Amino acid sequence: SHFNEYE
Amino acid sequence: DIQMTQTPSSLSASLGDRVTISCRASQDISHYLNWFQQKPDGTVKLLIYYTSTLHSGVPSRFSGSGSGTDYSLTISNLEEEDIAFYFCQQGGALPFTFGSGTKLAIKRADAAPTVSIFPPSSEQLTSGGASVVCFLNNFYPKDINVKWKIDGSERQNGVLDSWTDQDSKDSTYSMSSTLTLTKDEYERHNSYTCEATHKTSTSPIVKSFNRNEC
Amino acid sequence: QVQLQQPGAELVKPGASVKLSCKASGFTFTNYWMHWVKQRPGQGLEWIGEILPSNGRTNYNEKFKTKATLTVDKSSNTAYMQLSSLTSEDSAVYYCARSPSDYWGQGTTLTVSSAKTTAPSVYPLAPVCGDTTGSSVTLGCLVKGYFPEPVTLTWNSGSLSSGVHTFPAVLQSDLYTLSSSVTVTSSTWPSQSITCNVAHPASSTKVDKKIEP
Ligand SMILES: [Cl-]
Ligand code: NI
Repeated sequence: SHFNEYE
Repeated sequence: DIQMTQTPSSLSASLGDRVTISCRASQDISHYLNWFQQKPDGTVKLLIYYTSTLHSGVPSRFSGSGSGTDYSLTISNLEEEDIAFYFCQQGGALPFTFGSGTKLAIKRADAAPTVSIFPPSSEQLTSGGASVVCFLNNFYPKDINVKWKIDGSERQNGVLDSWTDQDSKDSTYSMSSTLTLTKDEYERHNSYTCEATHKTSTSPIVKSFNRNEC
Repeated sequence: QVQLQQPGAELVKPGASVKLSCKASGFTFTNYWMHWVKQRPGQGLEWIGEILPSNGRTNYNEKFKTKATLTVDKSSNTAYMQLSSLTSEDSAVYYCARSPSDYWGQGTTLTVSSAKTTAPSVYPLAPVCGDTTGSSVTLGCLVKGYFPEPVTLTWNSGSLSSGVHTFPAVLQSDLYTLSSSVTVTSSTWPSQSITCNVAHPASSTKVDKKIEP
């Protein structure tokens, strides 16, 4: 849900 | 900072209705738009992430759409459990930021407030204090204005007001207004008036009493 | 079972510091970002920042850089946020949360005040004398000058619910005040006894006030 984590 | 502008700030609808809420970002957020739902007990849940992906267990009546800078959350057929506070969050760039929120409410038929005024108790008076309280109960819609008068003169200092959230069962709102004075000032005047102005009537609902008269 | 456990409330003095805790369970938080968010009554939610437990990296909202310090205790799977130099502007509900597969704690209500524990004065509110002609009558109860929250208010020991409105407390001075109204058919009162029951746990008080004509 955020650009800096894997979703 | 990517600033989020959310609209509308409040929305009253009928159960079964389609409702749509928007969030506009300041600059491109590359689809990282999340929608959160908060209940009156403080509970917060993620509903949709990355613009349109439903989170675990979220019912299919919820959908999200948008791109670049313009995003929307749509509830197909509003259910009672959907009455809550909704807010967006951009996760496209640091720092993360939120929209200012949309409070949903159930629309109901208009209702005039029931107004009651209460003189200070003898127990308060014995302590040197004098609070006059006015209850404005079970009205709709939510906006209302209360004016206090002492011997026919408008009074603003010393007034505290409180408002309930929308009632769970009947969809009305209620409000309490308290004028707190010293006993000394209370005993110098005779007439105390609470006046309520609401959409249901062009003339104020006026309640009052005289300190001598019992 | 994917829970974030936070304490319900904290009370601290201005100038002091506080350490909010967020205990994770049902998952190991190592590779989840742990965020902190501030919510106040008429303001939009604010993001404070986030910490990644695996390597301790933090990303802060610069507005909170000198106010908040995020840390983690990996051995208890707990995230913390220390707030310093507290002012009344720091009074708010603070949430922790994880991401991705987001899940939020229930929030900690932080109150920053110098007020001392104080028991409420409870006063019965009877209708204006003269004669009320309605089929119903409204009575009330005014609870003034207490600290901290909360107070529990019931009518006839909880047997009278229905027709009851209890308003949210508001902060007159450094103390709280609330009120409650009860509406009953006119034939029930004053022939049947109606009393307001107020408890304030922090000052261990319990008071009953009968509404008398
Ligand atoms: Cl990062
Ligand atoms: Ni005067």
